[PDB]
Amino acid sequence: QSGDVLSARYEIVDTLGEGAFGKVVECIDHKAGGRHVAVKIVKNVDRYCEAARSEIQVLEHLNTTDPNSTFRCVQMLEWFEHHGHICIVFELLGLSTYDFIKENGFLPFRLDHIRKMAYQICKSVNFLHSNKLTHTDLKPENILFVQSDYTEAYNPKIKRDERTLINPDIKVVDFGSATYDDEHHSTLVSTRHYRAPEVILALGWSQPCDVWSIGCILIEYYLGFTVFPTHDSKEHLAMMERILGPLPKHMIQKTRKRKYFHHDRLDWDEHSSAGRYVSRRCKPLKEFMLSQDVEHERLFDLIQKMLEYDPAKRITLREALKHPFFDLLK
Ligand SMILES: Nc1nccc(-c2c[nH]c3c(Cl)c(Cl)ccc23)n1
Repeated sequence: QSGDVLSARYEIVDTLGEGAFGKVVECIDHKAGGRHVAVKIVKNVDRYCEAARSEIQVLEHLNTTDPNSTFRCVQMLEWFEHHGHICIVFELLGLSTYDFIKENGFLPFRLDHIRKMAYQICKSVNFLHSNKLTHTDLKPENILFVQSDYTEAYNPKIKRDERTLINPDIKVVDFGSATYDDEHHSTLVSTRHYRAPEVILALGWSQPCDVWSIGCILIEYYLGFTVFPTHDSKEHLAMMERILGPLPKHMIQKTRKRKYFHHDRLDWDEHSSAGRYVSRRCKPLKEFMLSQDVEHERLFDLIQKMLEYDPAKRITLREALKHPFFDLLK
């Protein structure tokens, strides 16, 4: 579809992203002096149409409450229909945090940049949480840099070139799954590696599932890889138990996912092949730390609080925003 024109002004010139829903494309705006925008074009299929309409309602709400994007939600500029596809026009951002990492060879982000990003992500999502919303699908692909311009220097530690962002400011995009407190809550939310245990065990969820997702994101920014390299539910839980300890008993008694359990324990053989895989790749959380200095212990203190098993006990983003890890921004 490169070369197509939407609503008589937007010429598609590139693909920015892609998904279940359809695609996001970079367009030239022939009616505003040729400067560039992003456009999400949704598939002409019911479930994606409905999500898109819902996204539009959330964006109108958010953009009216915070017209200047103080809280770092993406700004919708307009929306329209075109060959029965819903099209949402956004301010053009830069690469996703996922793509920047990949482009850098999976080198993790420096801790100073991680502090700034984490702050902005928690500030953004806390704004949602303050307005009776849960995002439900937070992940690095959905956090984008405002500008992804970088400098480059040789790093003798690693013996190769590396890219450092000029400006690490982010925005949160994709409100297609975002859910108000009083609306229907889908059975299964989130992308698997960022999915909270209440979701996996179908106990119901709310704002705390986003906090778990953020915890998972921050680990990835720090390591450059997931700690949950899995595509199977029961295995993902064995990995949790290896990194965080046993699942709380009350969660186990409440769940109807009885296939995952034997007596009141995870039905998991450590000596099986999958057992060896987990034992190889996963280890107690604090063992992933790359240094012992206090900045690192505090990041890890936050992470651990975000990866509390019981959503009732998990840290809230209002509490996260005052965590000591954030003081070097003051
Ligand atoms: N570059 C840019 N600038 C503004 C918005 C977007 C954008 C909004 N939603 C997106 C989704 Cl759901 C994906 Cl998967 C990829 C990009 C976007 N991207």
